[PDB]
Amino acid sequence: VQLVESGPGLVRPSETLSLTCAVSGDSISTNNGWSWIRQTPGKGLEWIGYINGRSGSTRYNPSLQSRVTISTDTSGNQFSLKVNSVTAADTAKYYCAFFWSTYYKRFDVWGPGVRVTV
Amino acid sequence: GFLGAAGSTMGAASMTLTVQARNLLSDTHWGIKQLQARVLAVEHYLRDQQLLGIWGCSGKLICCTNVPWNSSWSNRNLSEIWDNMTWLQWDKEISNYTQIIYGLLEESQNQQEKNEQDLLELD
Amino acid sequence: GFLGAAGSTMGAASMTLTVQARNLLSDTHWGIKQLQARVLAVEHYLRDQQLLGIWGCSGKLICCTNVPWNSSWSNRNLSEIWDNMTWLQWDKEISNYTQIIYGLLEESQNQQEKNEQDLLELD
Amino acid sequence: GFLGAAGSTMGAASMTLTVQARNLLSDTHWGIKQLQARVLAVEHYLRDQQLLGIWGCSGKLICCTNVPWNSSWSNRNLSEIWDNMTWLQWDKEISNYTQIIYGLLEESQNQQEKNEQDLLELD
Amino acid sequence: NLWVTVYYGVPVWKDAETTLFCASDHNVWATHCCVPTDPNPQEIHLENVTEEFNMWKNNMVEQMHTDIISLWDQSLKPCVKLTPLCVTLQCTNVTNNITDDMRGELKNCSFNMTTELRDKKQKVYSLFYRLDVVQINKEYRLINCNTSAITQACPKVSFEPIPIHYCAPAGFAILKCKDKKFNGTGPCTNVSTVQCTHGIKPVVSTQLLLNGSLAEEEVIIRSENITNNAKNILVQLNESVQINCTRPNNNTVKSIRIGPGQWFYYTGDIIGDIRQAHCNVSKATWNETLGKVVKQLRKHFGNNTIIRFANSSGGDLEVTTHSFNCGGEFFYCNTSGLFNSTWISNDSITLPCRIKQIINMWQRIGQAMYAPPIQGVIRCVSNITGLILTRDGGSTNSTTETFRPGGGDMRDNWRSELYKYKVVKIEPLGVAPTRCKRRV
Ligand SMILES: *[C@@H]1O[C@H](CO)[C@@H](O[C@@H]2O[C@H](CO)[C@@H](O[C@@H]3O[C@H](CO[C@H]4O[C@H](CO)[C@@H](O)[C@H](O)[C@@H]4O)[C@@H](O)[C@H](O[C@H]4O[C@H](CO)[C@@H](O)[C@H](O)[C@@H]4O)[C@@H]3O)[C@H](O)[C@H]2NC(C)=O)[C@H](O)[C@H]1NC(C)=O
Ligand SMILES: *[C@@H]1O[C@H](CO)[C@@H](O[C@@H]2O[C@H](CO)[C@@H](O)[C@H](O)[C@H]2NC(C)=O)[C@H](O)[C@H]1NC(C)=O
Ligand SMILES: *[C@@H]1O[C@H](CO)[C@@H](O[C@@H]2O[C@H](CO)[C@@H](O)[C@H](O)[C@H]2NC(C)=O)[C@H](O)[C@H]1NC(C)=O
Ligand SMILES: *[C@@H]1O[C@H](CO)[C@@H](O[C@@H]2O[C@H](CO)[C@@H](O)[C@H](O)[C@H]2NC(C)=O)[C@H](O)[C@H]1NC(C)=O
Ligand SMILES: *[C@@H]1O[C@H](CO)[C@@H](O)[C@H](O)[C@H]1NC(C)=O
Ligand SMILES: *[C@@H]1O[C@H](CO)[C@@H](O)[C@H](O)[C@H]1NC(C)=O
Ligand SMILES: *[C@@H]1O[C@H](CO)[C@@H](O)[C@H](O)[C@H]1NC(C)=O
Ligand SMILES: *[C@@H]1O[C@H](CO)[C@@H](O)[C@H](O)[C@H]1NC(C)=O
Ligand SMILES: *[C@@H]1O[C@H](CO)[C@@H](O)[C@H](O)[C@H]1NC(C)=O
Ligand SMILES: *[C@@H]1O[C@H](CO)[C@@H](O)[C@H](O)[C@H]1NC(C)=O
Ligand SMILES: *[C@@H]1O[C@H](CO)[C@@H](O)[C@H](O)[C@H]1NC(C)=O
Ligand SMILES: *[C@@H]1O[C@H](CO)[C@@H](O)[C@H](O)[C@H]1NC(C)=O
Ligand SMILES: *[C@@H]1O[C@H](CO)[C@@H](O)[C@H](O)[C@H]1NC(C)=O
Ligand SMILES: *[C@@H]1O[C@H](CO)[C@@H](O)[C@H](O)[C@H]1NC(C)=O
Ligand SMILES: *[C@@H]1O[C@H](CO)[C@@H](O)[C@H](O)[C@H]1NC(C)=O
Ligand SMILES: *[C@@H]1O[C@H](CO)[C@@H](O)[C@H](O)[C@H]1NC(C)=O
Ligand SMILES: *[C@@H]1O[C@H](CO)[C@@H](O)[C@H](O)[C@H]1NC(C)=O
Ligand SMILES: *[C@@H]1O[C@H](CO)[C@@H](O)[C@H](O)[C@H]1NC(C)=O
Ligand SMILES: *[C@@H]1O[C@H](CO)[C@@H](O)[C@H](O)[C@H]1NC(C)=O
Ligand SMILES: *[C@@H]1O[C@H](CO)[C@@H](O)[C@H](O)[C@H]1NC(C)=O
Ligand SMILES: *[C@@H]1O[C@H](CO)[C@@H](O)[C@H](O)[C@H]1NC(C)=O
Ligand SMILES: *[C@@H]1O[C@H](CO)[C@@H](O)[C@H](O)[C@H]1NC(C)=O
Ligand SMILES: *[C@@H]1O[C@H](CO)[C@@H](O)[C@H](O)[C@H]1NC(C)=O
Ligand SMILES: *[C@@H]1O[C@H](CO)[C@@H](O)[C@H](O)[C@H]1NC(C)=O
Ligand SMILES: *[C@@H]1O[C@H](CO)[C@@H](O)[C@H](O)[C@H]1NC(C)=O
Repeated sequence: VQLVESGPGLVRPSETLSLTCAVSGDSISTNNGWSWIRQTPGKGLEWIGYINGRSGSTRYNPSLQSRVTISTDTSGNQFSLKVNSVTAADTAKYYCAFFWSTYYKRFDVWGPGVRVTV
Repeated sequence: GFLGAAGSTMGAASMTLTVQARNLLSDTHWGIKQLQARVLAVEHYLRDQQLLGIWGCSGKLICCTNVPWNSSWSNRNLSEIWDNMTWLQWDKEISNYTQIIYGLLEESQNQQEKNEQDLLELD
Repeated sequence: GFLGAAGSTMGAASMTLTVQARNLLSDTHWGIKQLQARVLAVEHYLRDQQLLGIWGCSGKLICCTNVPWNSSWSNRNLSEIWDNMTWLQWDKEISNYTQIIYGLLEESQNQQEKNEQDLLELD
Repeated sequence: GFLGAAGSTMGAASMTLTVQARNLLSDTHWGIKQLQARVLAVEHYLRDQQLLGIWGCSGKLICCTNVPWNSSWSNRNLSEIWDNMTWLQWDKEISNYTQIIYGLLEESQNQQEKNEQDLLELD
Repeated sequence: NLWVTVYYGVPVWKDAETTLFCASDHNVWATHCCVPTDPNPQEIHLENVTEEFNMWKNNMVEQMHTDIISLWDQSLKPCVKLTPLCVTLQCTNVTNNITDDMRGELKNCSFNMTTELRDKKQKVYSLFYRLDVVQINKEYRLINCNTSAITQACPKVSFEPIPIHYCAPAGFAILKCKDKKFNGTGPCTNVSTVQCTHGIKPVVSTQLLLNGSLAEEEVIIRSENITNNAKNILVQLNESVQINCTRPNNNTVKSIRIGPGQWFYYTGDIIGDIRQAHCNVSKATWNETLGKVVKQLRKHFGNNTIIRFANSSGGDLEVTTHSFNCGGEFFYCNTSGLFNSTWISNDSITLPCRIKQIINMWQRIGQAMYAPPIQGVIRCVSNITGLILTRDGGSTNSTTETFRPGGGDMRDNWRSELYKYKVVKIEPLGVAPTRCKRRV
């Protein structure tokens, strides 16, 4: 699998974030562990959350959870992150990643990431 | 006592499951006939226990599962089934679907096991 | 070894329950007598397993229940029973209450199931 | 169908364990021989169930325990075992350690029961 | 790193010995194998499974043998005992209208027999084959009198073989080898799991095997140790050879009462000039299917050696001849007319036969049975589907080897059909490392 991040890096303090990642090599609908992580000078790596591509359910970092949602559109093998109450503190490099963790196997796939300034 | 609830409604009769459960275990020619009978009682007991284990139910008289109820098996109310019907009537009502339901119960448990192979929470 | 704990105190003896469990399972007239013996051993094994099922202790060697201990069954210090008695002595002391206790364990499990059926997630 | 997974890799084969379990419980001299065969089928079934009980895996087709894997029993990549090998091949590779592993599984469960006697919530 | 994970229902097995039961679709076989068979039984092909088979160590053969012996002993259990007939007989030769081929074969005997009342006797006259009667010192006795009691087989009980399917009990499985050229020993790569074997018809015979399965591609020669002269050779043909057997005279069956509720049957009289029993095989067909065997033998012994066939070496009638049950009658045919050729790189063959009624079956001493006579003229047609051959010892010599019809055990007749089946036990537990740990 190959992961490519996208979306605008120029965000006003009054609007939302919308980042859509492309997935190539497998389907979103057949897997789990699709997730977002961000990197900022104040915090090396902060998990955001992941989505189950088979069931559509999600899990979020409790500290971010109150303002964040993750969803998919499997017809184009894409998924996205949306944050509503976006502020200066949310400036970070955002990454698209695939986390595979099962009894018989472990691996990650990371995209190159994008930068967002608020 | 044993089968005392046979004429009771399903709801009322579900409270006597234990007494029924407890009554399942309790001249060459004659001796063979009796061994035949004892072995079979054991085999039947074990088959029911195995099915419950396969379906994910073990050590329970009442066990819930994830298989949806089909209106095609029986289109009735909860109040109708539990308050105005006995288990004998119910057993006849859906005897046509016994194997269908059992097949589905097994499939549901197998999916559950597959989901448990993930270390990821799957949320 | 098997029954090596027979002279041990109840506390110490309980440290080795598995050894006592693993030793429960293994000419026309001779053949029938042997089948008699084997079938019977199976029936006894299953009978005890069924009770553990009924009492809500399936699959365990040690199980906690909700039945209070009665001072009329045996009034001794907790440390007296566990440190200064063997299991054989204990069995003799309360042999008259065996069925009473078993009856209460069954009622307790039935009540627990009734509480589970409530769905307000409260006893 | 039954044993259709015999040539499958361990990973794939493990997807269908129920089919292999549900197929385990299906003139004077002839009559005695048949009773002996039925009794053995039951005794073997129960022996395996007892071990799962002792190891703390009762009621499960797949069970995770705390006994670590020894590199001397087999030293292969986890992916090598699950993707490039069948269960028949694996069973032959480690048949030498079967009894060692079983012994360790029993010891582990005994330690777990001792830890449950703690009441400090085991930490 | 990794922890043990326990799996139950693991698809593995090991070689095992168990008790099989039979099933089938006044016949002994049908009475015993009372369990019905499935229409359209299914089998499961096991893709990518290589298994090792050994037909010479197969215990399905041993069980089949043992169970067959039991059926015979149980079937004869309630039948009339003939102890009262072990008396001195006065016998003369039948010389009336007897051809030369049969001269001396029949003895016309008489004796003073009991009736249902203990104080009365009757004079009984009957015909016997010479093979059943021996001279005392003319005075004769039945051949079995100095060894054991004899039981009359019940005339209403049929031993005619029907297909029998052997089935495994729960917890066991039968693996079948489908490799086309499989010779009974070693690895097999096209295998499948079945619950029951195909039907096997339990025909009991000696030198030639009758009504079995055929090879599909070529004649297949199977042996335990091909260079060992102490071992037999089982040859499975890919074409059948038809053999037509007969007892040409019209025999008349008569009966007397021996005791209360007990009747004895005997041949009263034979109508017509007396001619010998015999079996025919097409000569051309027999020669063609012999040449096919020779070609396969050359593969093991060399295509520059000489393969010769010769008759049996000697021994008891039951060994040296081709024995079979035709219409219920017991025939012992001379195969020297078949095994007489040398192979170096229309008409029928007629085999004369002899018939006897006192039979020591299954190579046992005592426990004899008397085969009741059959009314009328007997005719049957059978398929030769295989041979049992032995090599005549030897050494390098002049590199000519001789194959003779073998004697053989009755087990060899079952081994030839069960060669593709193996019984294994299923062992559901196993362990393997994974990344999980007990949750808490
Ligand atoms: C190798 O395989 C062949 C083929 O299966 C066997 O040949 C058969 O052998 C049996 C037993 O001897 C024969 O059965 C007898 O059939 C008689 C009727 O024959 C006519 O009707 C049939 C109808 O199917 C025609 O095919 C046939 O040509 C005739 O027109 C019955 O009358 C016989 O009954 C006897 O037993 C009963 C028992 O209840 C008594 O009441 C009777 O009075 C009588 O004694 C009997 O059923 C069968 O017909 C043969 N088939 C063929 C095609 O010939 C070989 O025997 C077998 N080889 C070996 C070594 O076993
Ligand atoms: C003896 O051999 C003949 C063939 O030479 C067998 O008869 C054939 O059996 C096949 C079975 O698939 C049929 O398709 C053919 O039509 C049959 N041929 C004829 C001419 O009828 C016969 O069944 C064999 N006998 C025994 C007892 O096995
Ligand atoms: C075996 O073959 C012989 C011939 O070699 C058969 O005997 C002949 O039968 C015909 C009638 O069909 C008579 O006209 C001839 O005279 C007979 N020949 C001899 C030498 O007697 C015999 O019937 C065949 N037997 C079987 C069982 O097929
Ligand atoms: C065994 O007997 C059968 C008959 O039951 C013989 O078969 C017949 O042979 C004649 C030629 O003589 C043909 O015209 C018929 O069509 C054949 N009938 C059948 C049903 O096949 C057979 O040849 C005899 N076999 C031997 C070895 O003698
Ligand atoms: C039979 O029906 C009556 C209806 O009034 C009910 O009160 C009674 O409990 C029923 N009997 C049983 C055994 O449930
Ligand atoms: C069960 O429900 C499905 C729809 O999910 C329907 O197609 C089917 O006919 C129902 N009943 C049976 C017996 O199949
Ligand atoms: C299915 O139900 C019909 C009545 O609607 C009944 O006649 C039939 O026998 C039933 N079939 C089975 C397998 O129970
Ligand atoms: C027997 O009693 C003594 C008392 O000092 C104790 O130390 C010993 O362990 C006891 N034996 C067993 C088997 O418990
Ligand atoms: C159990 O305790 C109660 C008091 O709570 C007493 O009445 C009863 O008799 C006791 N049980 C027995 C067997 O004595
Ligand atoms: C009750 O227990 C005592 C021992 O404490 C015993 O002597 C008595 O026989 C028992 N009662 C009955 C009915 O067995
Ligand atoms: C046999 O190996 C092939 C390899 O491509 C695989 O696709 C097939 O599923 C295997 N058979 C079984 C029963 O696993
Ligand atoms: C298991 O691991 C121990 C170290 O913990 C080692 O000494 C031992 O040899 C290994 N293998 C076996 C079979 O005990
Ligand atoms: C140990 O493994 C070797 C190699 O597979 C085998 O030859 C030997 O018999 C095995 N020993 C035991 C006790 O299984
Ligand atoms: C009967 O046959 C035997 C054959 O050995 C012969 O010795 C004897 O003389 C014959 N008896 C009569 C009366 O022909
Ligand atoms: C039968 O008995 C008579 C005397 O009643 C005797 O003369 C005759 O020889 C005996 N015959 C036989 C064959 O035993
Ligand atoms: C019975 O008599 C025959 C013929 O003389 C002889 O060959 C056989 O050995 C004798 N049997 C016994 C047990 O003496
Ligand atoms: C196994 O069966 C297939 C047909 O399904 C055939 O092509 C292949 O040659 C067979 N393998 C052997 C060893 O006969
Ligand atoms: C034939 O028999 C030989 C032993 O004589 C054995 O090695 C070989 O595996 C067997 N099978 C085939 C198909 O040749
Ligand atoms: C038997 O095998 C030979 C091999 O040379 C072949 O010519 C013949 O046609 C085969 N017969 C049958 C019925 O397959
Ligand atoms: C085959 O037979 C020869 C005798 O000629 C013997 O030396 C050889 O060991 C036998 N083969 C086997 C595998 O036993
Ligand atoms: C004869 O034997 C030789 C070995 O010496 C072998 O190569 C050849 O294929 C065999 N068959 C024929 C027809 O030559
Ligand atoms: C084998 O044939 C010869 C004649 O070549 C004959 O003397 C011998 O008795 C025959 N063998 C048997 C067992 O009949
Ligand atoms: C078989 O036939 C030959 C013909 O030469 C004869 O010499 C031999 O004695 C016969 N053998 C038997 C057992 O009938
Ligand atoms: C064997 O064949 C020869 C002719 O080559 C013949 O003279 C002899 O009688 C035959 N043997 C038998 C037992 O028929
Ligand atoms: C078999 O027939 C052929 C003619 O097709 C003949 O040349 C050959 O010699 C015959 N077989 C024997 C053993 O004589």
